Amino acid sequence: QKTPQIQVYSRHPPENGKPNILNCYVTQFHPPHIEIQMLKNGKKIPKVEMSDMSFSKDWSFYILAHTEFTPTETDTYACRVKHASMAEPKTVYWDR
Amino acid sequence: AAVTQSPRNKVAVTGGKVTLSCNQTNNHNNMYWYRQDTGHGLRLIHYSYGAGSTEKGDIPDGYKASRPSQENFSLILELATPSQTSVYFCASGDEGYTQYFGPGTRLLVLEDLRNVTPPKVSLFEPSKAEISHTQKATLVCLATGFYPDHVELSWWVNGKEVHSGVCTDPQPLKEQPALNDSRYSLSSRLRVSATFWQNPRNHFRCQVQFYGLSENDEWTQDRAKPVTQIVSAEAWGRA
Amino acid sequence: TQVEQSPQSLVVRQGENCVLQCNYSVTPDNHLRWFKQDTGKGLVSLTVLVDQKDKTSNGRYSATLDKDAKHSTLHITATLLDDTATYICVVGDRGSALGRLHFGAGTQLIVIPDIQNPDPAVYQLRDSKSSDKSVCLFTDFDSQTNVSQSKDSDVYITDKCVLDMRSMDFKSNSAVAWSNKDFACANAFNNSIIPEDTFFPS
Amino acid sequence: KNYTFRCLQMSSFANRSWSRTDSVVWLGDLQTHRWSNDSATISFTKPWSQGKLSNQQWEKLQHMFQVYRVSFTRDIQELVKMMSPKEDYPIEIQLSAGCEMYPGNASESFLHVAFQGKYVVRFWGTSWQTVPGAPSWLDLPIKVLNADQGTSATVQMLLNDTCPLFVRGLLEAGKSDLEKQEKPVAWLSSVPRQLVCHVSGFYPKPVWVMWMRGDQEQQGTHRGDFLPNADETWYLQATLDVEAGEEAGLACRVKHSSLGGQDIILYW
Ligand SMILES: CCCCCCCCCCCCCC[C@H](O)[C@@H](O)[C@H](CO[C@H]1O[C@H](CO)[C@H](O)[C@H](O)[C@H]1O)NC(=O)CC/C=C\CCCC[C@@H]1C[C@H]1CCCCCCCCCC
Ligand SMILES: *[C@@H]1O[C@H](CO[C@@H]2O[C@@H](C)[C@@H](O)[C@@H](O)[C@@H]2O)[C@@H](O[C@@H]2O[C@H](CO)[C@@H](O)[C@H](O)[C@H]2NC(C)=O)[C@H](O)[C@H]1NC(C)=O
Ligand SMILES: *[C@@H]1O[C@H](CO)[C@@H](O)[C@H](O)[C@H]1NC(C)=O
Ligand SMILES: *[C@@H]1O[C@H](CO)[C@@H](O)[C@H](O)[C@H]1NC(C)=O
Repeated sequence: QKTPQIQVYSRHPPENGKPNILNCYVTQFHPPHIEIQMLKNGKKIPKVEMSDMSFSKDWSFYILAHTEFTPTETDTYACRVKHASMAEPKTVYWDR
Repeated sequence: AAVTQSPRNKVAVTGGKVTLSCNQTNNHNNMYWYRQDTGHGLRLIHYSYGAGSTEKGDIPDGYKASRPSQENFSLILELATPSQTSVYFCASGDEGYTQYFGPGTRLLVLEDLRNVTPPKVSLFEPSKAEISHTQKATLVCLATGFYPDHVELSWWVNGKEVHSGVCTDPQPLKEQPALNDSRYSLSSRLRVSATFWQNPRNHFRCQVQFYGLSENDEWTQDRAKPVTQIVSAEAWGRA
Repeated sequence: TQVEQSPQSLVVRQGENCVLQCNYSVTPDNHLRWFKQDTGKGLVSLTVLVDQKDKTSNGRYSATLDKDAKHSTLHITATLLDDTATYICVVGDRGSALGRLHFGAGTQLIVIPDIQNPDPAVYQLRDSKSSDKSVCLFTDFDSQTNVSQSKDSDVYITDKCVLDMRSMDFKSNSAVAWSNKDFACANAFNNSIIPEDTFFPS
Repeated sequence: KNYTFRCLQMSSFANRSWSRTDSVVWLGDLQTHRWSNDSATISFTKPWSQGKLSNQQWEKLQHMFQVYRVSFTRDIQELVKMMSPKEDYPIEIQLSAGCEMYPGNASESFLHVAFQGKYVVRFWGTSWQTVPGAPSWLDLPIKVLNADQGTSATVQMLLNDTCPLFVRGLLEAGKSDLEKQEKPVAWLSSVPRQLVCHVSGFYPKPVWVMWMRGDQEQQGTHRGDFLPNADETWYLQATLDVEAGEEAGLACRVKHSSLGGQDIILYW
C-alpha cells in the first residue's frame, strides 16, 4: 500500500466574490480504488470533475479533481479522500 | 507424445460412482477432459494446470476432477446419470497449443441393470461352394442375446488380431425390436484365401468383448451375474 | 456454435473428389485444425493452418484458411473407402496453453466402394460346434444393391458391409441372414431386390 | 527536444469474476487518448489524436487493441489459475508502453509490466523476460507467454515500426498544441513566517521561480512540485522561511518562455 498525498490549490489568484476553480490533486497511492469528494462547509459539492486516472514512473497513481468555487471570508473548502490504506478518511482543508 | 484412458468402455447404473482415469508420461503440466455428444463438438468439463489443481471448464456440473499427480487426471461422477451417457476424451499438452488426445472412453448409464446379459458367440465355417466358385473362404461370426449394445468384436488368427478382410455390422440389430429394451445381435465377416482356410495349422477365433457389470455391483436375480467378460468361438482350418 | 461446418453429411462414389467447409466466429483465431474420426475410434490430426491466408497438404488432403473471411476448406482428392469418417473443425484462440479449443460438430463422410467385378451369390455356412445350425451369406453384389430387412420377425438380416482384402486389392459387400422357423437361403433374401444372375448352389 | 509517447494501462482483478481495465495515453505531458473499461472504443482527447493515420489504419489498429483487451483479461485469469495458490486476487497489473523520439529518425521503444506495483516484466527484443529482482515464479507465466509466436511478432511490429511511425505523425499534427505558450500568473501569501510565491497557468513545464532581496537571489528558496491544473497548464510554488518583520523589499522573480523577455516581479 501507499498513502495518498493530497493538495488543494486554486487555479486563479483567489479573490472573494470572484469565481474560480479549486483543484484537489491526489497522488502517490496504491491500489487505485479511491473515493474523492470535494467539500464546501463539510458538505459534498455536487458538480465535481475528475481527470482520468494515470500513474508516474514509480508506478504510483495520481488523479486531479476540480470544481468551480467562489471563495469568501466565511466559507471553508476541503478535499476528503477514502483509501484502504487509511483507517479513517483524510480531509485536507484549503488555505488561501 | 501418448495419452491413455481407462476404462475404455463402461456400463453403469444411476447413482453409482464412476471414475474415468487418464494417464500420460510426457510430463505435460496441463490436462483436459471433454465429452463428445452427437450434434455437438467436444465440450470441456474440467482441466488441470498441474498436480494439485483442477479448474472448472465449460460444462462442469455432475463432474468432479482430480489431479493427484503430473501423470494422472481422473474424472469422477459421484452420482451417475443417464444424461452422462457420452464418449469421454482426455487430453494433455505442455505450454504450447497442441493437445494430444486420448483414444476416448464410452460410458452408458442405465436406469436399472436388470436386463444386462452377455452374448452367445457362434462362428460359421466357409461354404465349399464359395471356396470352389471364388477361391475364397468367408468365416461368419454371430454374437447374440446381449444387452446393452457394448460389444467389441475382434478377429484373431494364430493368436494375432487381424483387420484385413473383416467387416462388422456398423450397428447391432434388435432381436425383438417391438419390446421395451430388447437384446441385440451383431454379425461380422472375415474373408481369406481358400488356401489360408484350407491350412489346418491356422486357428481362427471370433472374440466378443462384452461390457457389463463389475464384480462389485449387487446382483439380485438367480442367473449368472452378467459381468464384463469375453465370449468367443473358434475353428481350425480344414482340407 | 462459433464453429459451423458444412455439409452436415455427404455421400460419394470412391474415386471422386470432395470439399468440406468450416466457418467460424471465434475470436481470436490463432489456428484451425482439421481432425478425422473413424466411426468408433478417436481423433487423428490431418493438418493445422496458422497464417492469415494459408494452404496446407497431407497426401490426398489439402486445406485452406482465410482469417479475414474466417473460413477454411478441406479438399480430399480421389477418395478411398477408409475416408468414410467424421471430419471435425477446431479453432484455437491462442498460440499457447492459455487457449481454449472450439469444436465444430463435424461433417459425416460416407464413401461408396467401387466393386469393379461383381459375382453375387448366396451361400450357406455351417456352425463349427453344431451342424444343426447355420447362416446364409449373400455376397459379392455391387454397391447399387440395397438389402431389405426381414419379412418375419423370426428372421434376421443384417446390412451391406464392405471388407477390403488389402493382400489382394479386392473389396466385397456382404450381408448375413439367419433364423429358426421352414427357413432356407433360397428364401432368406426373397423380400430384398437382388440381381437376376445370383448364384444359388445346392 | 525529446518527446515520450506513453500508453499507460491499469487493470484490476478483484476476484475470479470481476476485473476492469482502463488506459490513457500521453505525448510528453499532454493526454491524447483515453480508453475506459466500459467503452468498446478508444477516445481521442485531442482533435489530432488519430495522427497521420488514415481511417483504415486506425480502425485496424484499434481493432487489434479491442481484441487484445479481452484477450488480456482472460489470460491473466488463467495465469492466476496456473499459479494458485502461490498467487491470488486482488491483483493489479499495470503496463507502460510506447516510444521516445529523437533527432534523426531515431527512437527507443519500451513495454514494461508491473505486478502489485513492482516492475517485473518487459518485452525486450523478441520475447518477454523478467527484470532483476523479480520473483522466480514468473518464469512459468513468462515461458507460456513466450510460447505464443503470434503475439511476439505483433508486439515486435508495434514497438519496432508502428509506434515510432505513428508518433512521428502525431508530432506533425500536434505542432500547435505541443508548441503552445501560456503565460503564468503569480500571487504572494504567507503563513507560520513563510513567504509564498504562487505561479499558475504556464505552459510548457520549464519555469524559474526565485525569491529576491533586490538583485540578490535569496538562496533559502524551496521549489514545490509541479501540480497540474485541469486546462493543461501547470501550477508551482516557492516558499521562504523568514524572521517575522524581514518581509520588506522581498520580490518574486518568475521566468518563463511565455513571457517574451519581460519577467514578473512581485513585491511584498
Ligand atoms: C500472473 C501473471 C503475471 C504476469 C503477467 C505478464 C503480463 C504480460 C501481458 C502482456 C501480454 C498480454 C496480451 C497478450 C495476450 O496474452 C494475447 O492473448 C493476445 C491475443 O493473442 C491471440 O490472438 C492473436 C491474433 O490477434 C494471435 O493469433 C496470437 O497468437 C493469439 O495468441 N495478443 C495480442 O492481442 C497482441 C497484442 C499485444 C500487445 C499490445 C501492446 C499492448 C500495450 C498497450 C498499453 C496497453 C493498452 C493501450 C491502448 C491504447 C493506445 C492507443 C493509442 C495508439 C497507439 C498506437
Ligand atoms: C525488433 O527489434 C528487436 C531489437 O529491438 C529491441 O527490442 C524491441 C522490442 C524494442 O524494445 C527496441 O527498442 C529494442 O532495442 C530485434 O531483436 C533482435 O533479433 C535478432 C534476430 O531476430 C536477435 O538475434 C537479437 O538478439 C535481437 N536483438 C535484441 C537486442 O534483442 C527484432 O529482430 C525486431 N523484430 C522485428 C519484427 O522487427
Ligand atoms: C468481486 O468484487 C466486487 C467488488 O470489488 C464485488 O462486488 C463482488 O461481490 C465480487 N464478486 C464475486 C463473484 O465474488
Ligand atoms: C469492464 O468491461 C468488460 C468488457 O466489456 C465487462 O464484461 C466487465 O464486467 C466490465 N467491468 C466492470 C467493472 O465494468
